[PDB]
Amino acid sequence: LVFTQFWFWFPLSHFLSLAYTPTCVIGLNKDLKMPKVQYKSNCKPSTFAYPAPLEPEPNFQLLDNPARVMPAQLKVLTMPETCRYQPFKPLSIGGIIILKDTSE
Amino acid sequence: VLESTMVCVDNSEYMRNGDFLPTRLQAQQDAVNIVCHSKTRSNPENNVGLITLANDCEVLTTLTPDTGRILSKLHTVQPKGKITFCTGIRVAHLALKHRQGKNHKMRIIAFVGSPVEDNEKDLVKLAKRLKKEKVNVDIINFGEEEVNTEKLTAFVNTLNGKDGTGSHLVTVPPGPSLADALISSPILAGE
Amino acid sequence: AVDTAEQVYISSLALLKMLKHGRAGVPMEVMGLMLGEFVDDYTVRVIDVFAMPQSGTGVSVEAVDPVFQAKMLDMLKQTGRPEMVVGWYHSHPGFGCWLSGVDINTQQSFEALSERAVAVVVDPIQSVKGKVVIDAFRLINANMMVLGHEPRQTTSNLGHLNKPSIQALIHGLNRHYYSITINYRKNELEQKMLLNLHKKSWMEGLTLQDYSEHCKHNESVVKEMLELAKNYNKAVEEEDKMTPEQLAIKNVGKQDPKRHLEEHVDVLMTSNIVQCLAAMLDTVVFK
Repeated sequence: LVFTQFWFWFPLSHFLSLAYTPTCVIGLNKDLKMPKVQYKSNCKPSTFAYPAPLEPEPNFQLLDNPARVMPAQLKVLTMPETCRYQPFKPLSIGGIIILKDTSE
Repeated sequence: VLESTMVCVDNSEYMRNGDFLPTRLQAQQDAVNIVCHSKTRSNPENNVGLITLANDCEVLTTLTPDTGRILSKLHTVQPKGKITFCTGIRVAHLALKHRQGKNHKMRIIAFVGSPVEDNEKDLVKLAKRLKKEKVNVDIINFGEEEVNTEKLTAFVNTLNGKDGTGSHLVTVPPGPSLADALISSPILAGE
Repeated sequence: AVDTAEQVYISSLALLKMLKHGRAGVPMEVMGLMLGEFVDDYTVRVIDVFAMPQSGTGVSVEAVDPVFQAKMLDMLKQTGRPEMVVGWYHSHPGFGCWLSGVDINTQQSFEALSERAVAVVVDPIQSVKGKVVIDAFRLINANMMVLGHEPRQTTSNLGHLNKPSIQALIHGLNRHYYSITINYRKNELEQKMLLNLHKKSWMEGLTLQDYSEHCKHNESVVKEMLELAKNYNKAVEEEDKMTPEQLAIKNVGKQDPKRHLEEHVDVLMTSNIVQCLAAMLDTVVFK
């Protein structure tokens, strides 16, 4: 709202920093740190890749705990078959997930 | 000093009198002339205005530094009716209020030779109002040296409070024109 | 440095006086002064405008009585508006809202006196029974133009200014003088007053229109309706038939049946219905 209220004062347009919502999913462990584990999207890494800076195509993509996961490109996102860390919360939920860990 | 001076003048049927040579109305004319000349010799920007006190306490000239219009208008006057006072003083105070030059100190002078038919309590309350409104009054009485002199003394004492020297009384006994008293009067002696 | 969002709120009183003066002064480029105030760095409040007795020549005007103006100033300080000069205005009857050379010189003087003065222009010829052709102005510094500086920082979208007029551009807009945005603010009294201006009296509010005149009015309206019906029947007799689509509106440049029919039927609705209602209401309300 404040940003939209810039007609009358430009300096207000900075307020969109507030609305900036990190489009990320973080897998956090009990040690309160990133575990070096990867995520997988069962989808083409062509429909959800970064825009081009200014195998025909697979249906799989991989990522790390710091994971740019768009809304539509979140439901299909999944943890690989097996890992030390498993999603204590359904990954299709999104956001920050805690990871239950195996033996070690 | 920057002075805005309102002047009220009685014209009651008693001012048909002639105890003062040549006659009371002409004595008033002389008094207004001398006072106007004194004010002019004072700071020229000083402003003047005129009121006549009668059954309806009319107003002749609003504030102006001129004296020619003052005297000219005052000439075209005849004594009639009885002084209504009170209302005249209030009108004069409103006049002083609505003065263009606010810096000018606010001074009323009343030619009140007559018997005053006023309640002294309301006189005192009006004194309070005027002193709180910061206007200094000078009375010139002639004739009723006994009927109203005590009332005017009480009124002036009220205005003065303990230090309000700006208030002044000048009561003149029977005698010649009302010129020598005014010229050798404290109100103009201070000038 | 001045701002783009600078506004001039002109009192309704000021606008009315400006317009009346100019309309009186057509064609003379009549001139008047206004008292307002500089509330802040983004606003200028214009209170009142009073004219100038001068009546010069059919191409130019001139100040006559600086004594006149000084006395007006002192007295209005005494009573009226204790404001004090903020600009000046003059009509340009049928030119737009641009400043002539003499206009610009007068301004230059005004700014020299008070850097943030204002000029104002009105077109009583053009100001319509509706929107009103007016504008405000302030010069452009040649020093700034040569140094490459710019008139105003536009810290707003209030820089559209409603498409600066081509005529103003031609006459020098934005190259020596720049437009400013006018506005009208009312402290509710003049507002509801304005509302009152048009409002009419219950005298008429209940005064039923005479009825003989009304009967004759209906007679005439029904007659013209009959004739319009005749020509409408003729028009529909072909209408689309014989395909005037190519003819379109240009089938005839005169006497459309339908439009007249609907207009008069609507007006006679209004008349007859409201008069009958007033009759009912009076008959029953005065008992």
